[PDB]
Amino acid sequence: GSSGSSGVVAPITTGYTVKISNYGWDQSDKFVKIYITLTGVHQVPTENVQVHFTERSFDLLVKNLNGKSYSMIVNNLLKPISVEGSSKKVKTDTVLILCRKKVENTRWDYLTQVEKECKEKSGPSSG
Repeated sequence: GSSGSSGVVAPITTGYTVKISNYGWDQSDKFVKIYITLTGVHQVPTENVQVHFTERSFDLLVKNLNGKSYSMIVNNLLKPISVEGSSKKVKTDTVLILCRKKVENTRWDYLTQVEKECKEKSGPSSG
């Protein structure tokens, strides 16, 4: 084998992505799911939507959207989640992010720990 050759110029095509600051999320004694408002995400292919689930985090990318691209990643989750079990969904002008609950019957005071920590600055940290 081993055979190929080509070279063409490529103009300014996409690249940058929007940062999803405001995003709705909810948790229930069973599983975790997030709901973001993205008009067009229900029109874009699953190829433009790249999301990866982890043990305590989850990344979600969104390219080619409403005349732009959006990105959403969460690092440090109050509680762990099941990747294999974790799944992603897309609703009308909305993106769903099903995150399996590593342990059911649990409450999430905050999507992530960061918020918590910050939120709870002067508290019973030690002990």
